[PDB]
Amino acid sequence: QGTLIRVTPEQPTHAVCVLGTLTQLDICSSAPEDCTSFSINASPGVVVDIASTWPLDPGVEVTLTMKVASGSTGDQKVQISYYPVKALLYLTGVEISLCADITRTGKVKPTAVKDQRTWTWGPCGQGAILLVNCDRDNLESSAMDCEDDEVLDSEDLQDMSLMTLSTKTPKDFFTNHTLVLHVARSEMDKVRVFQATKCSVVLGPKWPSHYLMVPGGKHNMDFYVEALAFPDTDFPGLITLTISLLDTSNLELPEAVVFQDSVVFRVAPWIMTPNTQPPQEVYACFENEDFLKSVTTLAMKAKCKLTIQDEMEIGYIQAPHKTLPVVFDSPRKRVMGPDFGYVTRISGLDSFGNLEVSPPVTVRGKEYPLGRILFGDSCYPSNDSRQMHQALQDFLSAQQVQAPVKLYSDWLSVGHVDEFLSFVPAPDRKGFRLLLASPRSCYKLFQEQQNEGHGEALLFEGIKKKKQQKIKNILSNKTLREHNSFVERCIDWNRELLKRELGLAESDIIDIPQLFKLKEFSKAEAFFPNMVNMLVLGKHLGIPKPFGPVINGRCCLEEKVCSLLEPLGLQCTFINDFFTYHIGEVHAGTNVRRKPFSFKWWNMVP
Amino acid sequence: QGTLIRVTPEQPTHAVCVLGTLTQLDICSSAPEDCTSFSINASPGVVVDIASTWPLDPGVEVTLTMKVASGSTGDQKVQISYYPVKALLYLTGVEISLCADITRTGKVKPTAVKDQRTWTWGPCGQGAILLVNCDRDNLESSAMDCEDDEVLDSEDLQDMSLMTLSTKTPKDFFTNHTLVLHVARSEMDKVRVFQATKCSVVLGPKWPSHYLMVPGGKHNMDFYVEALAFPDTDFPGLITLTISLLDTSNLELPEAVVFQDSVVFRVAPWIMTPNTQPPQEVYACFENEDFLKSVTTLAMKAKCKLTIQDEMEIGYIQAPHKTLPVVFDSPRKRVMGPDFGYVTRISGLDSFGNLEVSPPVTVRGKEYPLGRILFGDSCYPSNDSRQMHQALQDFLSAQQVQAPVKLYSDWLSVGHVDEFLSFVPAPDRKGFRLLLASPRSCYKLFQEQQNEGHGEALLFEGIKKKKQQKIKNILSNKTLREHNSFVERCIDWNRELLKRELGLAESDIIDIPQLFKLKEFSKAEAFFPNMVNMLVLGKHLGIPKPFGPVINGRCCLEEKVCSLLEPLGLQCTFINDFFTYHIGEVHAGTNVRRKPFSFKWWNMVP
Ligand SMILES: CCn1c(-c2nc3cc(C(=O)N4CCC[C@@H](N)C4)cc(OC)c3n2C)cc2cccnc21
Ligand SMILES: CCn1c(-c2nc3cc(C(=O)N4CCC[C@@H](N)C4)cc(OC)c3n2C)cc2cccnc21
Ligand SMILES: [Ca+2]
Ligand SMILES: [Ca+2]
Ligand SMILES: [Ca+2]
Ligand SMILES: [Ca+2]
Ligand SMILES: [Ca+2]
Ligand SMILES: [Ca+2]
Ligand SMILES: [Ca+2]
Ligand SMILES: [Ca+2]
Repeated sequence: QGTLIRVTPEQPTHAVCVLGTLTQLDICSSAPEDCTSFSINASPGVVVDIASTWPLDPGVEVTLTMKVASGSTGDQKVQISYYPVKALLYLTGVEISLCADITRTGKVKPTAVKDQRTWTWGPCGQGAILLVNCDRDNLESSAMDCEDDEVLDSEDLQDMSLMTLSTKTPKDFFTNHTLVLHVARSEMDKVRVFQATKCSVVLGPKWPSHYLMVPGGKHNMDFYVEALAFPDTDFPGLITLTISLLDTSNLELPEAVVFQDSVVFRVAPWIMTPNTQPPQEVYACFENEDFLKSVTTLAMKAKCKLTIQDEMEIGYIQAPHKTLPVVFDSPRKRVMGPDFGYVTRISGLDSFGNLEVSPPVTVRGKEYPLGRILFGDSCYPSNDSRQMHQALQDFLSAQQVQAPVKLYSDWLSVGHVDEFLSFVPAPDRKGFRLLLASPRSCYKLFQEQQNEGHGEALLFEGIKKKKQQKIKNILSNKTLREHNSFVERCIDWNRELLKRELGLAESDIIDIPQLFKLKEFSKAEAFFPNMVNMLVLGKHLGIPKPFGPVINGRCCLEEKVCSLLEPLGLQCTFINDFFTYHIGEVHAGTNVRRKPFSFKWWNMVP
Repeated sequence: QGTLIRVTPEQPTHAVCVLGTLTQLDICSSAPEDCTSFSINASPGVVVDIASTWPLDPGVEVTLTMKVASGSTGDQKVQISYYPVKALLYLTGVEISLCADITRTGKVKPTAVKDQRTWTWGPCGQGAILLVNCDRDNLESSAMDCEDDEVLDSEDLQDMSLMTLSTKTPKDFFTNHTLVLHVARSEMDKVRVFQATKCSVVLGPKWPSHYLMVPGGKHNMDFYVEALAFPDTDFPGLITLTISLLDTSNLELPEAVVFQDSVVFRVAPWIMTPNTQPPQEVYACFENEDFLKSVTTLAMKAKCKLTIQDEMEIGYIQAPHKTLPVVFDSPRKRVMGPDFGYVTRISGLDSFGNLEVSPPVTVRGKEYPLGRILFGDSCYPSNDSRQMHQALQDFLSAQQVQAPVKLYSDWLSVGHVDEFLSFVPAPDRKGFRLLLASPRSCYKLFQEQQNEGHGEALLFEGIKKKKQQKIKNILSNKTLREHNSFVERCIDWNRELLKRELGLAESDIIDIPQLFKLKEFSKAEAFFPNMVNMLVLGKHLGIPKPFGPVINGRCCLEEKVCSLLEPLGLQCTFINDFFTYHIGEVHAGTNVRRKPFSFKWWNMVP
C-alpha cells in the first residue's frame, strides 16, 4: 500500500498515483552534493505532510496525498528546489478499487481498512463468502453447473458471489497502462470467474490470468465468481483474486507493476442438520402400503411436505446472498436440480447411517452452535477391526464448523451409529434429550411385569412368521442375559464419551428399552425392531412398533416408551413396518430435509 | 476420564478402578421399586462424596475416590443397602499412567491436568516434541536411521523421544486383563515406537497396535519414539499414541474396554538460519587456489572452523533433549552422518539460491523470533512467467514457524533472490541491516567521479580477458541507463514489499552500488560481479571484488561499499575470484553452517 518516487533535477519525473495509497518522496538520493537545504511547493490537488526550509537530512519524511482522480495525464505538479536547481514531478491521480462482500451483509463493499486482505472468523472478522456451484438450475443441462465454462440461466447468478471493479482515471490514461486480473496457479482449479456485460470467462482452470478491457474515465465493471471444489485435505478453502496495474509505456521493455489489490474468498463448507431442527420435507420410496398411510398422517400432522435414503445425507451450504440444500452421497445417481446441491467424496462404516450430528451444545467453554458430527469407529485398530474411510473422515474435519467426534460402533453387526443413539426435541433445559438404547431398561420392565403376574405374556404376537417368546423364559435365559450385559457395557462406554465431548449431564439422557442378539463373529443385531432409531419430525415421533408382549390391552414396551417421551410433549406414532428385509440387509426407506441453522457458520471461531 | 458403575442386589458387582479417574455410582436403576431410601458404607480405602439417609432421587450424585492401588483383587468393598436388601460392590484400585515430556523441559512428566491430550503452542502450552530421525549415527549403515526397524547404536537414542508406562496393580490382576498400545492408522507411517529392555519394535508402519507384556505389581516400562516424516501438505505434524486397558474375563465374549490414556507428540519442523546468526562451520569445494587462501584467512579471523553448495540449504531441527543440523537439498547424493540430518521434497526457481531467510523481526504486532523465509516469484502467472514448484512452497509453509514471503525475482536471468538482497549484522537499532542492490547508488558515484575529473578511469582493469570501459562513455550510454532504470524499478517494488512484510523503515536499508545488463528474453545479469551477494561470517564480510575503475590508488566501488559497511563495524575483505564460469552457469562454491536460535520454536504462537 505504498510507493516511493525518486525525483532528479536533470530529468523530469512522471508518476502514477492510486487514490488510497500512501506516497513518499525521495529527494535526497539525487540531490546536488553542494546543496544543504530544500523546499517544496505543489498544486492545490496535491497535499504535502512533511515531518521554514528543511535541512535535507535523510531522516525527513515527505508524504504526499492527492484529493481526487486526475482529469488529464499529469495535471498535478510538484516542484522540488535545491539550495538553486529545481526538480519536477508530474503526477496523475487514478482510482483502482476492487470490491466484494467482505462485510458478509449481502451488499458489495470496497477495500474496510481492517480487513488487510486476510480472512478472519467471527462477528468482528472480515472476508467474502463463496459457494460451491454444485446444483443444477438449468433444467435442460444434465450435468453440474460448475462442470462447464458458461452461464446459461439468469437464475444461476444468485448462486455466484459478486465482485466489482470501479475505476476513475483520465481518458488517455489507458494507452500506455493496462489492468490484469489473476489468481494463484494452485487455486485456479477451484474457482471460475465471469465478466458481466451476457457473461464470459476471464479466470478459471488453465487460465490463471487475463487482460482487462476497460475505458478511461469513470467506469465500473461487474464480475461473478463461482467455486468448483469443497474444502478438503488438499484445499483449506481460501481463494485470493488479484488486480494489477501495469506500465507499458516502454515498447521494448517488459511490463512493470505499479499497483496491486486483492480480495479473499472463503469456500462455504457442508453443514449437517440435527433432528431438533424443523423438517422442510419428507422423502419416501411394492410393500408397506399401509405404512405409507401412517407416514402421510404424521407429515400432515406435523405440517410437513411429503414427496415420494440411508445411503445419503441431506445437508446445506449458505452465503449472505444464497442458501440451498446439498446432498452428500455415500460411496457405498445424483439428484441435481434447482437449489439442490450434490457432493461426493469400501467398508461398511462408510455408509451415512453411521453419520449423524448433535444439537447445538457448549462443551467446557468451547461453543458449538452448529452441533458436532458423530460417526463410529473401533476402539483400537486390529486385523479384525473396521473403520470409516480416512478420506471421508478428512472431509468432515475439513468442514471445520462441526467438530467430528469418533464413537465406538464396531461392536454392532451393521456398525452404524444411528442404531444405538438418537436425539429428540425437549421443552426444557438444553431443549433436547439424548436417546440411548438400554438393555437394563428393557430387562427391568420384563422383570417388573413378571412380578406383576403377567410373566406368561408371549412376544412376537400377531406376526405372520415369528416364534412366540414368554417373558418368564426370556428372563430365565442365561445366554441372552450375558450378551445384553456386554452390549450395555458398549453403550455405557459411548455414554461417557458423549457426556464428555458434548458436555452432557445424566439429566439430559433418556434410556430406551432395547436388547440385542449376538450373531456370527460376535456381532450384534437388534432382537426386536430398534426403537431408538426413528423418524423425528418435530414434536411428532415415528418410532418403529416393537411388537412387544401384550399386557392388559396395550404393548408394555410402547407404554414405557410413551411414559418417557410423552412428558416431553412428544406424540408417539408406532409404525407397523418401519424396516424391511432383503434377500440379508435390513433397511429403512425414510429420509428428511430440515431447515438450516439461523446461526451463520462464518460467525463461530473454530 | 470417567466410569459409571451400576450395582444390583440380585448379583454382586465387580469393578476395576484406575487411580486418577472420577467414578460415579448408579444405584437407582436397579433399586427395589418398593424402596424409597438408601444408605452406603464402604472400606477405609474407598472415599464417598455424595451430594442422614438419602431419598434415592435420580438427581443425587454418588462419587467414589480410592486412596491407593490394590494389593489384592477386590480388596476394597462397597455395601449399598436399600430401604431391607443389600447390594455389593468389589473394587480393585490400579495405576495406569502414560508419561512423556509434555512440559518441554527434557524430563518425563506424567499425565498435567491442563494438557487434556491437546497440543498447544506457546510458553503456557503443553505437548511433547518429536524429532524426525533423518540423520545417520551408525557409521556402518549407509541408509537413513528411520528407513529400517531397529536400533543399532546407543548414540541413536539421544535423537528419540522418551515415553514411560508406569503401572501399580495386584499380581493376579493381569490373568484376566490386558494392555495394548496403539496409534491411528493414518499416523502409523510417520512414527515408529521401540520398547526398551535391547530394543524391539512395537508400533510403526503396517503395525498400528500391539499387545503389551507387563507383570503385576509395581512395574514401569520405557518406550523410545521416532518420527519418519516432516510436516507437509498431507501431514500437519501431530502424532497421538494411546494405551488401552481391556477386560478379558469372558472367554467367549470379545475384549471390552475399561480405560484409555493418550499422549500427543508434535513433529519438529525444519528451520533456517539468517546471516545474523554466528557461523559454526564454513564449507568449500582446480581453480582459485589463491582464493582458498583469502577464504581461510577470513574464517581464521572470524574464529570459525573451515572444511573442504548453492543447491542446498543447511537448516536444523531441535527438541528439549537433542538439537542437530539438517540439510535441505534442492531437487535441481545425501550427506548423512552423526548429528547431520537430510530431507528432500523442475524450474530454475527451485534452486535454494532463491531461498533465504530474514533476521528476527516484529511486523505490526505479530512477532517473528525465528525470522521469515523469503523466496522469489513472478508478479502474476503468465505463459512466459516462472515460479517455485508448489510442492516446495507447501513444505515451507507447513513448517509454520517461519512465515514465507513471496518476492519478485522473475525479472532476473537466474531468478534467485540472493542476487539482489542480503542481510548483515548491525551494532544498533534492530541489530541488522538489509542490503539491496541499487543502480542509482552506482550511477551517482560514477557521475560524481566524472565531475571529480577522473572520468577517464577504465573499468575491467587488470583482467585477463575483458574490455576496458570508461566512466565517461558508460554514463553516456543511453541503452544501459534505461535498463538500469528498469531494474531499479523492480528492486524498488521488492523494497516496499520487504518494508511491509518485515516491518522495516528506510533507516534499516542500505543501498549497494550495482548495475545490470539485459540479456535475451529481456532477462537480467550483473554487469560486474554482484557485490550484494556475499559470504557473511559475523563481523567479517567476504564481498566479491568488483574490479571497478581505479581512482587514486584504490577502487572507488570498494571505497563506497566500505564507507557504508565500516561504520557498522564490518571488516571488508574483497575476493579475487568469488564466482566462476562453466562451459553457461555462474556459481559460487561457498556454504555456511550457523548456530541455531536460542529461542525455542515451540514457544511462538503462529
Ligand atoms: C424390523 C427388523 N427387525 C429387527 C431389526 N431392526 C433393526 C434396525 C436396525 C437399524 O437401526 N438400522 C438398520 C441398518 C441401517 C441403520 N442405519 C439403521 C438395524 C438392525 O440390525 C441390522 C435391525 N434389526 C435386526 C429386529 C427384529 C426382530 C423381529 C422382527 N424384525 C426385526
Ligand atoms: C564474476 C561473474 N561476473 C558477473 C556476475 N556475478 C554474478 C553473481 C550472480 C549471483 O549472485 N549468483 C549466481 C547464480 C546463483 C545465485 N545464487 C547467486 C549471478 C550472476 O548472473 C547470473 C552474476 N554475474 C553475471 C558479472 C561479471 C562481469 C565481469 C566478470 N565477471 C562477472
Ligand atoms: Ca456453468
Ligand atoms: Ca447454480
Ligand atoms: Ca440456485
Ligand atoms: Ca445418518
Ligand atoms: Ca533405525
Ligand atoms: Ca539418529
Ligand atoms: Ca544423533
Ligand atoms: Ca540461499
